[PDB]
Amino acid sequence: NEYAPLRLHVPEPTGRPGCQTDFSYLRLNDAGQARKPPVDVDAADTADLSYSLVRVLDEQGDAQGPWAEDIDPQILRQGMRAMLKTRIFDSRMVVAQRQKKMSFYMQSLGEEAIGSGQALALNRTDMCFPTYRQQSILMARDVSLVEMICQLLSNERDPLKGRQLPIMYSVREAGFFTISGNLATQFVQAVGWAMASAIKGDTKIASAWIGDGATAESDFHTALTFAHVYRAPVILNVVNNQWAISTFQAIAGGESTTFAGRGVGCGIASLRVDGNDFVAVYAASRWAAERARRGLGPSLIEWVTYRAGPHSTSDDPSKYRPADDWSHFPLGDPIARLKQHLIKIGHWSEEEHQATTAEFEAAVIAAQKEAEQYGTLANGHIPSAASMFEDVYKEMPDHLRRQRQEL
Amino acid sequence: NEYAPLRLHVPEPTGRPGCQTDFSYLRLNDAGQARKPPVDVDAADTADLSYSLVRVLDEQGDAQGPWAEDIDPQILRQGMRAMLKTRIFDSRMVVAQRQKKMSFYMQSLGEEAIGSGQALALNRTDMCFPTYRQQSILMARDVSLVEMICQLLSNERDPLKGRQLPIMYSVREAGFFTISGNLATQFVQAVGWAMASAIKGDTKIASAWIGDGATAESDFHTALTFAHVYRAPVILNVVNNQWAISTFQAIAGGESTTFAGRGVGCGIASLRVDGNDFVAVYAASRWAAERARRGLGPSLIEWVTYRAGPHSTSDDPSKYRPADDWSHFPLGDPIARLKQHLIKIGHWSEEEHQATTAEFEAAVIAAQKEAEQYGTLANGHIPSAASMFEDVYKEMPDHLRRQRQEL
Amino acid sequence: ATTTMTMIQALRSAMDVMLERDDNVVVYGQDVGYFGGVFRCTEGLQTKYGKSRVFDAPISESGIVGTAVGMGAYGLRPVVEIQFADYFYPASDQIVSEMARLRYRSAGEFIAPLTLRMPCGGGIYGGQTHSQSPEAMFTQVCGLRTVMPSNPYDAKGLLIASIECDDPVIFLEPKRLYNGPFDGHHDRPVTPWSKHPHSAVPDGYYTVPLDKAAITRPGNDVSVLTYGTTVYVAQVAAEESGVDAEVIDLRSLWPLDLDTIVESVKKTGRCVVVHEATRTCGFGAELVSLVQEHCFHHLEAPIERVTGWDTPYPHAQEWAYFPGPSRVGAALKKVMEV
Amino acid sequence: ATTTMTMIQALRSAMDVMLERDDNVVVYGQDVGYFGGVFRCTEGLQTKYGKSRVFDAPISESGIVGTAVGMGAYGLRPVVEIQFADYFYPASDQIVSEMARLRYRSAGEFIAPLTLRMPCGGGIYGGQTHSQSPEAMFTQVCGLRTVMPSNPYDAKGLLIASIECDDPVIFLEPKRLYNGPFDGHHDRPVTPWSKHPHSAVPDGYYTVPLDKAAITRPGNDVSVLTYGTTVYVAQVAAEESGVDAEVIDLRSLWPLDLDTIVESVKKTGRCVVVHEATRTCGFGAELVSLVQEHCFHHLEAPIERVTGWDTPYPHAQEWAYFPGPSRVGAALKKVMEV
Ligand SMILES: Cc1ncc(C[n+]2csc(CCOP(=O)(O)OP(=O)(O)O)c2C)c(N)n1
Ligand SMILES: Cc1ncc(C[n+]2csc(CCOP(=O)(O)OP(=O)(O)O)c2C)c(N)n1
Ligand SMILES: *C(CC(C)C)C(=O)O
Ligand SMILES: *C(CC(C)C)C(=O)O
Ligand SMILES: [Mg+2]
Ligand SMILES: [Mg+2]
Repeated sequence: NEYAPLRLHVPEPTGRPGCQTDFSYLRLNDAGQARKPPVDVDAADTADLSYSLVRVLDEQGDAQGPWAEDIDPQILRQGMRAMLKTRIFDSRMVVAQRQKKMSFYMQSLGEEAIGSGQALALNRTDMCFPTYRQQSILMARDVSLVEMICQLLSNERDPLKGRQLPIMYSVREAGFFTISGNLATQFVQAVGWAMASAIKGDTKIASAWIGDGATAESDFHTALTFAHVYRAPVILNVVNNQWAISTFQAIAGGESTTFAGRGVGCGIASLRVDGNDFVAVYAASRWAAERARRGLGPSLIEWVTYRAGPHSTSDDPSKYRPADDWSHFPLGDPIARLKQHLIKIGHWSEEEHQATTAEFEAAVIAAQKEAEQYGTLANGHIPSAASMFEDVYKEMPDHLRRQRQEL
Repeated sequence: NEYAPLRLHVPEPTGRPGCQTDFSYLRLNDAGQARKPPVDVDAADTADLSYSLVRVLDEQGDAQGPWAEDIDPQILRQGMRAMLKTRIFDSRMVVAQRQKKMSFYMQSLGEEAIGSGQALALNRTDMCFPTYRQQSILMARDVSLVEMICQLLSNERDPLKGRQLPIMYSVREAGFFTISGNLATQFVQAVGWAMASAIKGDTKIASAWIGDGATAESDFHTALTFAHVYRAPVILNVVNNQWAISTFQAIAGGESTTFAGRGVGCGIASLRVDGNDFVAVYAASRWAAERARRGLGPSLIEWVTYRAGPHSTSDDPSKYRPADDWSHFPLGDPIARLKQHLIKIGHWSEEEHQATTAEFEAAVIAAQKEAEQYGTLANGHIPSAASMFEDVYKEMPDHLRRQRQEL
Repeated sequence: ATTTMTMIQALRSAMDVMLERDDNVVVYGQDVGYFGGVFRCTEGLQTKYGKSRVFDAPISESGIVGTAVGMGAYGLRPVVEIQFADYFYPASDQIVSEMARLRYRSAGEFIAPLTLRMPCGGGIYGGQTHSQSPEAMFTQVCGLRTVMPSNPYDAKGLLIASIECDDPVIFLEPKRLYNGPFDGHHDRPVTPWSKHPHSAVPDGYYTVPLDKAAITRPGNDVSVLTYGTTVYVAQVAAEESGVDAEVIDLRSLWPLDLDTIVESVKKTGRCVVVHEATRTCGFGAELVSLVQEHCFHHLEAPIERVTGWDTPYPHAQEWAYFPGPSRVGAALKKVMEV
Repeated sequence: ATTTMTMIQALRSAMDVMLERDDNVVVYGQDVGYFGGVFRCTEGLQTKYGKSRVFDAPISESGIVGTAVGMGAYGLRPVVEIQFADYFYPASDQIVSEMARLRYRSAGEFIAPLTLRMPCGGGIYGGQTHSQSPEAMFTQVCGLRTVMPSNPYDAKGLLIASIECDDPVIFLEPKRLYNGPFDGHHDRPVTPWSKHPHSAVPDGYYTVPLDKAAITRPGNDVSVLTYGTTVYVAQVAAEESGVDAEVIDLRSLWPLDLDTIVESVKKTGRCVVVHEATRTCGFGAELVSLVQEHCFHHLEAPIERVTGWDTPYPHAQEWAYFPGPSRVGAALKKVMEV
């Protein structure tokens, strides 16, 4: 009588196949509009920033605002090289996935700027805790394409000796922590790594990563909690590409809210940045690296981007979202926007773009050929079967020895 | 050189044994200063409220502000009865714990107003998901003292048949969900119960509870996430009594922040209320019950109180905090403050106070005597041993039958 | 009537039947809604019954099981999914500490009539977090009911039966058998279900009793205790060894059909346990411990078990890990030896 | 020199020794800091070594283990606590999915030299979440090392040894044996450690090799496989039955000392497994499965196991659940029967 029946609320995206997504839900801001706080700012004073957008490059490719300060063109060129290299390697590996030379692959189309940008603002000794979509970091740190590909093929030359799924890289030498298929776990572990550094009076920092979907995972909350309680020197990165497989970010709790705002609520200085604006990504990352290294505490950064391609080689975006989606995304293509800006300021040209593109293609084709010489899925050429019982423990316990001989 | 050694930050309370706690960390507000929003307010507009304090009764016992509206004295008298009954039962059971008639007990000294206040603002059919410290709810819903005590003794009359630890009550008839020793788990389950009600077009709501310490538990975050995503009809209560056993709330992430503010960050309308101000507890609870029942979404309420007594009968506060602490707490004693206000407005008297006190004492002593007639720890009079294999599954599977006969 | 379905299609039918048979039945999990699941197991279910019945959930296992527990407390019958069994861990506490002990600790006041479907099993180049078999993490939990089918027909019946059971049910689904049977031969491309036994599934309601195992290949030589993909591996391995081994597909891991098992080993006089899961403290350790108790004298040889090695599931060395027709067959001989 | 300590005091000494011996050793958990732990196991450690070495942590198991994993990745040796073994579940994912497989999946690049101390065991009116024995949830995890002491001396050595091991170690601590030995007799008030064997503990550094069991009561009649509180229950139960049973305290659940065990049953010809944990798929199921493999012929009777019932730990019926000198003793006869 008095009270109407309660009803369940299930968020739905504005655009489904055969429709057009209305990207209004994004709380966007124009370039230069957001201010650049001191690196010692208090968490609470970052509230407004957590619900806005830090963006440098405008519609015309011009740098606007306070975040545009002190930006060396040489770092942007290395950036472009990093973004192009990531996208080209990505394309090539999907093809190799189709031609069954490979078992599985995941692209980072449209997100190449985020990991490459932050990598360049940190030191190689700064350890990153990436998910499966930050290969851009490895590229920015010039990791061997041959070793990466071998791992994607599980060759006899696979640095992981076939023990792990393709793209589940591990490169300690490049401050790239062993990836795990379990979502979010690396977020909290990164805080521990930072706590370890503070405990030892060191100056190295941690760079943690997680996608919008995984934020709903328990370890996201745990990470913020420990980061705040111990004032850990970690940069907590949330890559909001609007999706987690087939689920729109609203079902992750993004409706009427932002992911950066969650840092503010847990006492962490937070920033919501344009993830497809390289300059903005390098500047905001540098900002957070400095806050941490100075012992001013952790930082939470929400990167607003868009997952341009399939979730993986096993996914089909056409079954849940518009196929023309990326075309309407208000923040566009990271590589296209840096290209426009770089050219307009006299530090890049259509000529360099094509030439640099041609060399990464050759580099990738050569690397693939170089790696294949050690095996494929066809060629039974893979790691030994006895190496399969190694490293489970520091020293092969008796029971494993038995199982090895029994093979 | 350039960067000074990073250092680990470990929060410490201002007061340790042999010192005096400086309660300045509490972001308190004077009575009436906080406004009373419409029940349809947007989550984001509750930001300021999440970092303030809703309080009615002032230093002199006078009701101030908008939250004082529509408050029936009869509800306060039932409140006082509920608070007195809880504190008196609490005292009595600690004694019975010492005289080894009982195995274990936990007090709610200083927190009696929170659970009793909310219980009275809800309907009996509204299901509560309490921790181990909301016995005040059972008292407000007039649950048999004899059955409660039997469970605390594990008698042959124990409604739980000895299967559970003392105070791990379960009273479905009184909308009091089976307590679990595992912290936080009930918080998320309460959201499910609410989701169930919305799914069925019902009008019943959930009342979830959790302490400051447990908020760091994964299920706290999970609860807020699902509550927000599905707009669940649940009241998410956080009882901040400043401690979790020996740990000061700062180590739970409370430094420079509030627990209510975490609701704001997750898209939930939040309220930080004086937990020792009964009127404020009834008003804020009624407010949240209404928002939920009207389908306007969940609510998060941080109750600022203080754990007056030991964590349990196995704890010793003298080893980690000032023994004179409660004496300086700015928000005082819930029973003392309601007593002052109630008398000043002509609906309570020193006479009624003592008389009502005397009857609950008799009621408790009689109940204890009534319950003991069914067993104690001394008297081997307890539930059968064959009832021990019951209810593990709906129907005793073969293996258990075997184990039963084998006894 | 009847229609030919794959396991995916069978399970989908079961949920379709129950969602229609019991207003209290609810389905939800990651990508289960609009998309229909990463394995298509819930296709069109939301379109047909609505958002309030079938819907997508945040990436939170504990949250998925936790809210389901609270849902059951209210009075609903939640059928919830966990994309991969490898990812159930975050929901460990809610599963063990809550779901299992709900009925016991409340003396029947509150119950958890929940069903948790989790794709499991290897043999697909899944890797460490894409193909483990955690059955042993559940069966040791007092209060749970672990089930695992091996074919379309059984898949539907055991699901419909698992759903209706008033006890919390951990419904394991072998992804390897989703599209068709698999004997363990990667050389011989695999075939669908429409060209194999047990793909004939009734369109409406029907069940397959829990606590009841099933003999796949009647034999007198050796008793073969298994379930899931290794069912078809034991059948073929038996045909290769020639051994007239009796293949028993428990179907219900625990509680299990203790009689049909003690009865086949009583006759036979010897048994071999086969499951994908790692060895040490795997489920196979309980099967062995019970056989040795109710069949000590009638036992004509040491009980053997062919399982996965005590190592995380590799990607490259896939076929070296998975207990195929070969490594298994070898076992069928080692036991028939004097 | 040497001093007389209780288990609590022994464990405290071990951490005190290591915290002093290795700059990379860190101790933290709920109430472990200023307070010194809800069991006093870390008393004064923070006062002596500082906040940066020993400190209090938020109530988050997953967070405690997770940050510890990241800490080990950096290069630290984290000794972390979980107030009660009953509350490890929230850290399941980090323990299984991360800590255990860290070395394997990274090919040695990153390691988890962590130690997780968890009070376990019943016999104290703890209830369902205050006295379970989850050893079986760990031993089935490829990559872990499960240890459980039974007396002050061993408690220190195995901790110091567990800490230094470069493999993740789950260090179970029987709360029942914290203050003194316990045979299972609640009538006879229990005594401290200063009035019993093995309470003499060295003040400085020393160890007790892992993977090495230990005979408590040399016998020729029956082999008794146990650990923890049931060690003292097997000793007394043997004295009551009169049975000259050989009591073996594994000390290391897994990996375990397969030889010292197969050797005692080889001689004896019969063994009985005793542990508090529930039955089905408990650790006792693996012990039984190995004994039946390496001692099939030399076996002169069905292997028996006395454990907790397949039910959640009750409060009132405490003594009816716990496998005391009685229910155990009965087993020592059932096996010695023809
Ligand atoms: C604990 C856990 N649950 C489920 C999965 C299956 N899963 C893999 S990727 C994925 C999507 C996560 O998306 P998001 O965090 O947004 O990252 P993105 O894929 O967009 O980079 C899911 C649900 C998993 N790997 N781990
Ligand atoms: C998952 C889990 N970890 C640890 C414990 C042990 N424990 C019991 S009560 C408690 C304190 C929690 O405090 P808080 O949430 O502030 O509640 P309060 O005791 O103050 O009412 C702890 C750590 C537990 N019960 N469950
Ligand atoms: C498998 C592997 C990686 C996370 C894509 C999955 O769970 O999707
Ligand atoms: C035990 C029982 C209850 C939570 C006090 C504990 O963990 O403290
Ligand atoms: Mg994403
Ligand atoms: Mg508290």
